[PDB]
Amino acid sequence: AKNASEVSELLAKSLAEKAVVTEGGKVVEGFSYVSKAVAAKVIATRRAEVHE
Amino acid sequence: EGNSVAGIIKSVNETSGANLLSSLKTIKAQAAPIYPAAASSTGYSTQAK
Repeated sequence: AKNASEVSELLAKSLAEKAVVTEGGKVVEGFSYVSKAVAAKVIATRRAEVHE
Repeated sequence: EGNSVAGIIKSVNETSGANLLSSLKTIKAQAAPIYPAAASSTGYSTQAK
């Protein structure tokens, strides 16, 4: 029960990391989106391998 | 004996960005020209004798 906050946080995060995209309540399967943070790591990779 | 620039060009290209500036004095020295070292004398050779 001392690490009960840990399992409660991970229980949300497992549902949240594979969060699904709903259009009008309808789930669109095969909807691939690239994050703003994922795309900003593609930039910082590309900026660092050009700077080197 | 390849030339010194294509050794500089290769060994800078195959050096990652983290260890680049540490490894620049070992590329400066690997492509410095040879100046042969002074042996001890043992002078007065056969044509000087």
